[PDB]
Amino acid sequence: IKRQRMIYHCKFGEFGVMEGQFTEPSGVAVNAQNDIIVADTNNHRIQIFDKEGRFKFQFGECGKRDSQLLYPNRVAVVRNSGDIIVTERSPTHQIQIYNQYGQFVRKFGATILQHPRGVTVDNKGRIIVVECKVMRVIIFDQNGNVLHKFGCSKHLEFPNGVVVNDKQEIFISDNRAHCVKVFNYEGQYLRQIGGEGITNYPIGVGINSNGEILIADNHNNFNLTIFTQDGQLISALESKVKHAQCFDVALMDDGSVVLASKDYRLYIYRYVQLAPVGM
Repeated sequence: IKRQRMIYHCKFGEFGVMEGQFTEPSGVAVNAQNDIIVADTNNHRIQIFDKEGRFKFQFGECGKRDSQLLYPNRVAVVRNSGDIIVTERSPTHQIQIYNQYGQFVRKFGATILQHPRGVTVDNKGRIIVVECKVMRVIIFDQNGNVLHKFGCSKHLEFPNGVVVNDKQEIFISDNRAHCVKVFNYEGQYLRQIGGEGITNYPIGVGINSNGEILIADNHNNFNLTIFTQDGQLISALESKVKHAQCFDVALMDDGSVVLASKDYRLYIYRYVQLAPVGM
């Protein structure tokens, strides 16, 4: 399976505690304006940048009080409102909601969650959370009500990412299963996408505005493999560079994907030709 070569056109970040610097970019998400939202874990803050990697603003500070965060890992965006969903690591296993201006909205799930490892929001505003160490998926509404939850220790081994479509299907990247596992809101395993030799050791999963499923991995260089929701292989790319441990990926509309890694940086990769104007 040959893949097209891809190279990032933008990279930003460096070690630090100041604006635009990171300690650990554990989570990344993108809003409707293509702004890049990042969970800077050891700085207990969320940083927002424009589609070009330029710093816009930050919110959150170490603490356990409204507007404060404690080891934030992972973020998602409510597309229609610009609201930012944040999850806090195991110790403070809960989620928080901030609006597009960084104003605190609410927090909940501290007595429900345990090991949040992935989060996303569907087109109806529902918040989907996937947990490891106990393989479980929890679904909440904007107000913090548990709409449903199901275990999945029979189909998941090292969940590390999740996206959803508009037909109540949950796509979870499974690092040790070398693929993405698909389930429905009832918790039924439906099918898998990718597999050994195609999507080895996925580090995350993303979904296109076109509904395509993007599976990323850093097994021998950074690789991106694109599939339809039914599991049909459409494209395959690879970077000529091996990155530092990669934490998460997020899709931008315009054929781009953002990668967050342990080297205190985020890289933006073009995974499809933008086509000439007029064509």
